[PDB]
Amino acid sequence: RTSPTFRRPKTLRLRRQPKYPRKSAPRRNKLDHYAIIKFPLTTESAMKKIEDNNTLVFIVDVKANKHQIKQAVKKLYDIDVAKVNTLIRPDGEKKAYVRLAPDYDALDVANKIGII
Amino acid sequence: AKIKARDLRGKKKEELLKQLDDLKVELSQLRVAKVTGGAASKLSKIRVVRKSIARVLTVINQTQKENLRKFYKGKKYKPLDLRPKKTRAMRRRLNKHEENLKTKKQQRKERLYPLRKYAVKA
RNA sequence: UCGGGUUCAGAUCCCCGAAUCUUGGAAAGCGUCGCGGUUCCGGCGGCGU
RNA sequence: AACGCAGCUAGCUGCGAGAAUUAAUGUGAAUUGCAGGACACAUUGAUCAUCGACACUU
Repeated sequence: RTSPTFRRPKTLRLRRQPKYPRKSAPRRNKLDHYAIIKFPLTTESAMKKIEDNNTLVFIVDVKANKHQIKQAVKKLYDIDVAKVNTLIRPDGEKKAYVRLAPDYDALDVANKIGII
Repeated sequence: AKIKARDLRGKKKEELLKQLDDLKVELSQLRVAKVTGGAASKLSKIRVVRKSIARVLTVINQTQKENLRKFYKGKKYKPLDLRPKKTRAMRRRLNKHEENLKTKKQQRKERLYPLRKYAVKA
């Protein structure tokens, strides 16, 4: 003993091996891509963005982050996303500005939803 | 054309998700019709299509459970949601076996002196 | 992380361009002088800085 | 306790992202303000009630 202080010795710690799972089955993912996108938006100011900025406007779930929004729109409408800008409306809904890649165009795509 | 619960029960798991997926897809399209100009006939379809989501999702959730029930039917330990719920207090009481447990002293007592039926003339 | 544009309402957040004395830079912007168009052209030029 | 959920919906009420309800059983042609949707009513089903299955955001 070269030190005057006594420290608690480190002992073995076993990883928990439950005899049974406390939850019978994994909880289902209740916030999916269809939950990510609520509906597209059609206001007058919105239309300017699809034409001049190659950007789509969407009302999304308030709990979705920018990464979650980007993946959902890609697999929902088979397009590529450059960047997404989000804000929380005064009414409490989250609005997302999703800008498509330059190779895709928002005009023909927004026809496919039927919004444009 | 009308989704009904009992015909979906015997249907296999894989296409149930396939049945779930498109119904979600039509539901998304109906929401697109709402924000734009929407026909009244179209605006009637959200409620029915929403209930089919519940109807289908109820099936899988109902379908998923009993396999876990029969999987754990004979096992010593069950998941907490598969055990009987009842009431918190009623789960703490002694099981029917213990409340019938009786000591050696009493067993000698009841066999030696059983309660008898009798009548008194008057 | 700045410059210039952009809305009826947002800009160091949107778009463009640059990043983390000269290159940037004149192409921009700003003054004036004109030509097109009249809910379309959000299109053109001339000088000067 | 909060926040959301109705085709048109603020409150009350009901409900919980399956959100003015899912399943099942009983019942048996409606709900209703408007429209739409329904509706062989067993080759089995609107509404309501019951409620034991499932689900139940912070």
